[PDB]
Order: sequence, then structure tokens, then C-alpha cells
Amino acid sequence: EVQLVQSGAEVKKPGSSVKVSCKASGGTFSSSVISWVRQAPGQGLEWMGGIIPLFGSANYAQKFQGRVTITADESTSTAYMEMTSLRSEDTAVYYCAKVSQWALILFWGQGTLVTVSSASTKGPSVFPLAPSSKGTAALGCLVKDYFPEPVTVSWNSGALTSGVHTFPAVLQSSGLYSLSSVVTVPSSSLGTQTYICNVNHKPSNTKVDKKVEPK
Amino acid sequence: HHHTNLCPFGEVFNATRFASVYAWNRKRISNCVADYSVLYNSASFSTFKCYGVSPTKLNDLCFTNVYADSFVIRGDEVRQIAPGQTGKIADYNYKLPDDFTGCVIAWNSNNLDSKVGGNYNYRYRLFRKSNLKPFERDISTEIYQAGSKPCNGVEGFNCYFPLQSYGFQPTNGVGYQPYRVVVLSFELLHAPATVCGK
Amino acid sequence: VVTQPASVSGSPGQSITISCTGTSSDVGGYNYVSWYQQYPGKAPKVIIFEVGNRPSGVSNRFSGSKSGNTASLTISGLQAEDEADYYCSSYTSTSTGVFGTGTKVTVLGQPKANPTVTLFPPSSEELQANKATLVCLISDFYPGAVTVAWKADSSPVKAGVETTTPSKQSNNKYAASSYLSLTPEQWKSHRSYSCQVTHEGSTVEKTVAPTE
Amino acid sequence: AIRMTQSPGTLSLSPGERATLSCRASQSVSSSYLAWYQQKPGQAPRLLIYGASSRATGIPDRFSGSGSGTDFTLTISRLEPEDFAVYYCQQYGTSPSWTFGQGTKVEIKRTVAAPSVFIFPPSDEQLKSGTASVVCLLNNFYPREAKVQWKVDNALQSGNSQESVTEQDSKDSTYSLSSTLTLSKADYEKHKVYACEVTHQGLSSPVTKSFNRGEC
Amino acid sequence: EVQLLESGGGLVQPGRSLRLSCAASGFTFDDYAIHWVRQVPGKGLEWVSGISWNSDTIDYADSVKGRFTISRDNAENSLYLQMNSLRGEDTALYYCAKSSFPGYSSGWYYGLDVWGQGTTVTVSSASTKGPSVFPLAPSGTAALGCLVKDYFPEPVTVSWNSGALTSGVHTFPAVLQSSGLYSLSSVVTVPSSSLGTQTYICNVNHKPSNTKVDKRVEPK
Ligand SMILES: *[C@@H]1O[C@H](CO[C@@H]2O[C@@H](C)[C@@H](O)[C@@H](O)[C@@H]2O)[C@@H](O[C@@H]2O[C@H](CO)[C@@H](O[C@@H]3O[C@H](CO)[C@@H](O)[C@H](O)[C@@H]3O)[C@H](O)[C@H]2NC(C)=O)[C@H](O)[C@H]1NC(C)=O
Repeated sequence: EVQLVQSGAEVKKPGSSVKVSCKASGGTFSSSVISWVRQAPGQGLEWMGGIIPLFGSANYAQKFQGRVTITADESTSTAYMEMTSLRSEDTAVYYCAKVSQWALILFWGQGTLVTVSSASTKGPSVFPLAPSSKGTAALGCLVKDYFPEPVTVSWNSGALTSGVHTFPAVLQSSGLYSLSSVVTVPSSSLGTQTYICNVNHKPSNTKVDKKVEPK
Repeated sequence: HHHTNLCPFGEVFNATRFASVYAWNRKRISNCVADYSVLYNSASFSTFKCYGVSPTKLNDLCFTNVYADSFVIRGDEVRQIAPGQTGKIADYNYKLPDDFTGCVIAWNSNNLDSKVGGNYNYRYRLFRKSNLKPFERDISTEIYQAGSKPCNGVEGFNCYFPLQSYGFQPTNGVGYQPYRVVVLSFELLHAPATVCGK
Repeated sequence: VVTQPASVSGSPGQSITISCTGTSSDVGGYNYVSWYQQYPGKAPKVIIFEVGNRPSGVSNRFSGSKSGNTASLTISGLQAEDEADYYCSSYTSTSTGVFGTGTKVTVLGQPKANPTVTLFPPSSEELQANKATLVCLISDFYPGAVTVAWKADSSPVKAGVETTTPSKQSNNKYAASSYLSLTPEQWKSHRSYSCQVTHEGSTVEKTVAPTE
Repeated sequence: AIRMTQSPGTLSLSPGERATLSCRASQSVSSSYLAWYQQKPGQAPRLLIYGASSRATGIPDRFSGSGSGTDFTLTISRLEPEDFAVYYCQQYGTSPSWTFGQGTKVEIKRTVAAPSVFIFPPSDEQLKSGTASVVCLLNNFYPREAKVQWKVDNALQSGNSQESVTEQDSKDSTYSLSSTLTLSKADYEKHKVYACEVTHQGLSSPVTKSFNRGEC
Repeated sequence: EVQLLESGGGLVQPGRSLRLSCAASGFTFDDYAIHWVRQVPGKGLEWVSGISWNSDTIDYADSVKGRFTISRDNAENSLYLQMNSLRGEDTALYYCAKSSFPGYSSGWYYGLDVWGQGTTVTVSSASTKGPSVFPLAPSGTAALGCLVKDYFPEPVTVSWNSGALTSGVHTFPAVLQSSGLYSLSSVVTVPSSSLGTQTYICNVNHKPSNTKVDKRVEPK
């Protein structure tokens, strides 16, 4: 019955603030300790703070004591986490975690992605990684210069799933993301089989299908 | 800590493992508030008999101290956890006073405590020279010499070990399945009231 | 009141079950039911405690169960050494214990033996003392059940009749006796007196007369 | 504040082995408020254990938590392929004051498969925009350790390449790596021979794949 | 070994008094609970009374409450069932039993594993009464005997030819007549040709009344 629902992913520019919501259902809201856990990419879990809705007395970790405020609304069973003066180091995924006083189990939300940058949202350019002519061959797509995360890459509209390696994106020095998606196929079918990578970037509403042909 | 806290009832009802009845666990609950509606509106309970307090009324009352006694017993033995009752568990393991004020909560825990082949981790006291006083705990494991010969600390003919395992299997009858028991004791004394409802 | 069947019988190898019905303050409220096996002339032996658990050394042919207000002792593979009396017992809400009525368990299979009957007239010494006692001795019969009837000529005799309860002798057979008290005038008034010993559907009739 | 330090940082084992992960506490912590989490890459943390030893719904019996006071232990009696991940321990309670351990990565130990290397010249359409990206692929290898050196006319590169690794494949327990050299179109046309050199344990010698700019 | 022995039974008139005692050995009597159970001869058991190790708890059956009282002396390892206002229904064999475990009601939880041999208590309005011995004359074998009529209390002992004749002898159980007196007959079977040769004498002995009778039996 108990379930934590957080608000959608956001993109904030540096210096601004963001207020993530966390809607709880099941009645165990008021009598619970509702915390906020943050995880920067490539890092571990970090406890920011918590609050008990019955008391409204929030407690904070020292690292977040200044720019983070955690509120609670017993009338709607929703917790909030508001961080001001956002920096690119605050780009992370934010979870609301809750412990009911009647159990030892922890209830988690699905997480909320907050990307902090000013390099405006941008669709990606898709360049081919053509298979070389000189038993197995490799071909791929270079999904370069997009913002923000994420992009989705499929091959032949999902009809090709074996051997596909879609690498995690890298944040280039330009502030735009870039990733490569490759697939190894038999060298005998390069002239017979058609390979098309389907890139979808929902933030910018960009769909791109690129045909990768031999050189 | 002396500033409005949540009563840690979780580490009582929701613990991974309970204590054997002869060594029943007791936690003292003091200076905190708790939403008892989560308790008396729960359907996960097979026994919720209150004495001296109305269950649905626990949020409107405050108490000086609250005592939570927890253990595991057989199904047919649950009815002994009541004031004025007698039996193997009430006489030798856990005994409530005639004037008890609180509630006796029990639920089937075969899914948590029974194992194929039998789980023999839970035990009870077979005998005691005299009946237990209310809220008295006996953890003695001394072998009793019921015969003419000294026992020297080993089981024998008339040399009995005072405890015996329950033998919990998943296929036992319901009356013979493990049940987790929690005994809430509400104490309303002359002290300031600390454990309140909300 | 804890009621048991008065008697339960069965042949060797067969399995029998003794019932034990009580109230909600006894067999119905507490799983503290115990069964006892009592041989003639000896103290009761614990066979079952807490419905099903048997003491160390008890044959596992003795099983115990309980359903609602009724305990059940089950003896599988009846052996001749199981012929005894069986008593259930239980704890009460009054903190007391109560015993059942008992159950005579009789393992079958023994050949029936008809009784030897000897009827004695009043001795001349007793008649001289203004008394008369007819003596009807019954021995060497099995099983124990037997019915005795006295007759003056051909009409039944009302009172003056004392009869033993049948008991076992040295060769595991039953022996009984019946005594008819009469005045010496009643003895010589009828031509004959008869002792009719009925055992397992067959009647033995011995007759004595004053003149003969 | 309470500090949870886990040990070891990385745990290198093979499928079928027994994993023993440690979580050290700076103070005595009630065993009723300690949890364990499993996290696979790109996934939210999965609650494994709560109350020191209670298994969450659906968690198999091969995961067991134990300990008290300051030493807590998560044991995996027999490692499956799906268990190789990062595991965190968390102190919590009925007060807003929780801490997490830094985590322990359980990765596989090595059977030797060498990487298949492929180099990709920049696309012509990308060269129309003034930027050239050369992509070197290291495919289906293991162990994770691998070196990628970029060579432009046999001049070793540095500071102009970015690497990305896929996570341990759920099927063959292999890794894959992609290094992207980035040059301006001007610099890219200044040189002819572009090569990425791959050093790896499964390779008797460093393997080099190259192409001359302009050849078909 | 664990052992319980009962003493102090016998005969008592209706209304009168009698005291039983139970001796214990082979176990710590100081921390056990003992009970009394009685048995109508030829029928079924019934509980009587119980007492804890410190006499703090004492219970009685409703058929004996107000009339019966139990007590114990742990220094002598002895249990007492003081008895009076005795009725005819109180005539029974009285047992002394305990459980294997200490505990007042532990006897009911796990069963009464150690019993005593019991002691007979007979409630009759009864003074001693000696028997009359009449011969039962015989009328290729023949049966003769002698009748031991109207006596109290049990028992009598009958032998033939001062114990020399044991083959063919059957002495029968006695009747408890409505008058409250016992009557018994003993019979021997002998070959027919030895009636005018051998002498047959039955030897009755009723020790309560100091009766010793030698009656000879012979053909009519
Ligand atoms: C510790 O407590 C948790 C939580 O219990 C829930 O939350 C509390 C705040 C109270 O409101 C409780 O009344 C409430 O149920 C227990 O977890 C829950 O356990 C139950 C029963 O084991 C699970 O229900 C089962 O679910 C399966 C599959 O969905 C069904 O097929 C069954 O019919 C049955 O309903 C329930 O899913 C589960 N809830 C969560 C969130 O995990 C937990 O068992 C308990 N542990 C101990 C040792 O006491």
C-alpha cells in the first residue's frame, strides 16, 4: 500500500533553485522519518537530511546545512527538498527515503534527476561509425553534442539487440554530452543487411535514424 | 533526545527474530509520541485483546511509561497470555497480573519461524518449582535432580534439562504453529505523562 | 464429568480408539490431556501426556489425539498385554484435574470356556441350626460375564440370592459363586431347587432335592 | 557524527564463491536500524536487508546480513552472475540522522579473453562542421584493466581523448571500452597516420589499429 | 529410585475419622507437589486433593470439600490426608502420586508418572464377626468342600488336610452380602474310590476374629 512518488526530472541553470516533491500514500506519512538521499554520478549514496512530519523539526547533514531546506505537508502527505544556489556539482539523483515508526523497513521513491547547467538543451548530431573494409565487423553511431541526459539508442527499431554496446555518455569540455553505440556483426552480411540506429532525445524532441553503410 | 521523538515501536513488532518465551524481551518506551491508529487499524493481527484500555482510544490517552514484552509461543498457547489464565506458559514462562492494563497482540508467524525439517531455535520452560510472579523472567538452565543420584550437570534418568524446543515445521497444525506475541503495558502513575497518542 | 466408553474390544493386530469427551473447562480448553494404563492390581502407568507425546519407554503403538472437547487414545496392533483399564485425565479451569470413567480394553481371540457348576444342598449341620444355604459354585469359564438364576421346582426364586462378581483364578479363567438363603421349611416344601448358570448363551442347570 | 566505513573497496571473486562484505561503524549502532542495498549501474538502489538481517521481498536466501554493535556483515553464500554489483550499508533510526557507507564493488575474477579492437575514421558529414572525432573500440574483453594510447603520425597523444566503459555484460562477463580522440578539422588534416594502441593482459603484445587519412 | 508408599488405612464406621500418610523417598520432596487419587475397586479413578511444595496452594474435589484436609511436613518427607465424616461412598483404594517435574499443576500438564501402591479404606458399621463352617458332602471323581458363611472383615484362609492336600483344591472369592457380611466356599475334587479310604478336613482361619476351625467332610 505504501508508495513514494517523486516529481519529474528537472534541468536548472547555475545559481537557481529547485524544489523536489515526494507524495506518499498509505497513511504512515505523519508517523515517519522522511529523509532525502543524493547520489552524484559515479559516486555513492549521501544522506542530506530528514524531518518528522508530526514535529516539523528537520535535521540536516553538515555538507547541506546551508542551501538545503526540507519541509513536510501533512495535509497532502508530500515531502519537499529545496536546494538554492545550484552548482554543476549538485547534478545528481535525489531520492526521498522514509521509515515508518511501526517497522524497520525503508520505503524509497523512484528518484529525481536534477541536471545543473546553462549549455541549453540541444538535440544530438548522429555520425556513422562505418565498418572498415579491411570474420566479424564493427559498426556504430556517434551521438555527439546533445544536452541534457539522456538519449536512447536502438538498432533496426529494436530488431537488432545482440552485440550492441551503448556506452555511457561523457560530459565533454564544451558542456555537451557525447556517447557511442556500437554493434559487432558478421562480415559476410555487411553488403546484405541494412543497419540503422534510432536515436531519440526526449528533452529536445529529436528523433534521428542514421543509416550506417560501409565506406 | 528530550525534545519530541517517535516511539521506536518498529524494533519490536518488526524485528527479524523474536526471543523465546522463557527469555521474553522487554523494551521500555518513554518520552515519545506514537500514532496508535496504525496499530488498531491493522488487519495483520489474529489477536488484539485489550484490558482496561479501549484499543480505538489509544490516541486520546497519555501514559507515564509503556512496556512492550515480546516472544514467540505456540498457537494454542496464545490464550494463556491473559489475566487470570493458567497453563505451562502462564505458570512457568510469562505471566500477566490479574490487574493488567494494556493489550495482548498476536499474529501467525509460520512464514517467519518455521523451517522444513523443523526449526528448534525457539524454546520454553517445562517446569518451575513455583509459579512465576507477574512480569517475572526465569532464564535458569540448571539441570534439576529429580532422583536419588546427583546429576553433575548432565541429562539422565531423573536429571532433567529445564527447557525444550518447540519443533516448528511449515506443515504443523495452526494450533501448533509459531505465533509472535507483543504485550503492551500502559502505566498511568503519578509521574508526568510522556508516551502520548497523536 | 469426563465420559469414556465403558468397554472397547478388538482382536490381535487390530487397532482400536478410546474416546474421552469433556467440557470447555477441561479437554476442550487445555491441551493437558493424559492417558493411563492400569493392569489389575497395579498402579496406573503414564502412556500419553499432552495429547500425543509419549513417555520414554512407551510403545509407539500408542497414539493420542484431540478434537474439540474429545480426546482419543489409539492403540495400533493390539497385543494381548494391552488388555487393561484405560483412564483419560485433564486439567480444569478450577486449577484441578479430573479423571475419566475408565475403559475396559479387552483383546479378543481367547477360546470361550463353559463353566463347571456344582450345586450343594444345605448340609445336615446347617439345617440343624435352623438355616439353609444352597451353594452354587461356578469355575473354569471365560469370558467373565455370567448370569445366575435360581428356581424352586419350576418357578423363580425372588430373594435370598447373593452372587459374586466374576474374578480370575490361577489359570487365567473366571470363577464365581451364588448363595441362596432359605429357611429349612422352604427347603423341604418344594421337591427340588435348581441353579441356572447362563454364560455366553448356554445354560447349565444343576438340581438338588430334599428327599434325594 | 556516526561514520560507516565499508571494507574492502573492491571484492574480486568468481561465480559460485562466497562474498563477505564488512561495514564498520564509528559508534555502537542498534542492529534494528542497519540496512544493506544492492545497486546495479543505471538502477536505483535495491533494498536488500533491513533490521540487520530481514530480507526484503523477493531477495533470495543466499543473501544474509549479520553483526551488531560496530561490525556488520553481508554474506552471499554462492555468487550468481547477477550479484556482481556495488553494495552499501546504511545506519538509520527513528530520528532524522542517517549515514551510508562508501560502498563495496563486487566484480568478477578473470578468465582471459583478449579485446577485439576497431578504429573508426571521422565521418565526412562531421568534417563538414569543423570537428573530427576518432573512435577506438575495445570489444568484449576482461579484466577491466586496459590501456589506450593515441598515435597521430607516431606522436603519442594526451589530453584530447575521452574513455567510456560498458558495465560487466550479464551474459559473458566481459567489458567493452570506447576512446574518442577529438581534433579540430585543421589539426586532423595536418596528419596522415591515426592509430590507437591497446595494451591488455590477454594480449601477448600491444595491438595497434590504424588508418591513413584519405584512404578508402 | 523414586518411591511413594501409603499407610494408615483399614476400617472405620460411618461418620468416623481416619488418617492416611504418604512416605516419599528418592527425590527432593521439599520442592514437589503431591496429590491423592482414589479408586472404587472394580471401577474408575477419581482425583481427591493436592498440595504445593509449601502448602500455599491446596485444592479438593467437590465430593470431599469441607470434609477432607491435606497437609505436609517437608522435614519428614511425608504427606497426610486426614479423613473423616466418612460415608459409604468414601470406601476406596487411596493412591499417592506426583509428576516428574516440580510445579503445582505440573502433574496435570505432563502426567502423574510416579504412583504409590495405595491403601484400602473401608467404611462399614463394622465390628469383627467370625464365620460358621459347614461341610459340603459329596453326592470317576467326586467334589466335596466346606462353606465359610457370614464373616467380617476380609480375609479368611482355607487349607485342606493341614496343607498336605493342594491338588484339586479351589477356594472361591467371597460374596459381600447385603447384610454387610462375607461368605466363601472352598472345594476339592478327589477320586471316587478314595471316599471310604482318605480323610478330608478343611482348615479355616479368620485372623480378625481369631477363628480356627477344622471341619471334616465325608459322604452322606
Ligand atoms: C515488517 O513490516 C512490514 C511492513 O508492514 C506493512 O507496513 C506497516 C507500516 C503496517 O502498516 C503493516 O500492517 C503493513 O502490512 C512487513 O512487510 C509486509 O509484509 C506483508 C506480509 O508478510 C506483505 O504482504 C504480503 O504480500 C504478498 C505479495 O505482495 C501477498 O501475496 C500476501 O497476500 C501478503 O499480503 C507486504 O507486501 C509487506 N509490505 C512491504 C512494504 O514489504 C514485514 O513482513 C514485517 N516483517 C516482520 C518480520 O514483521
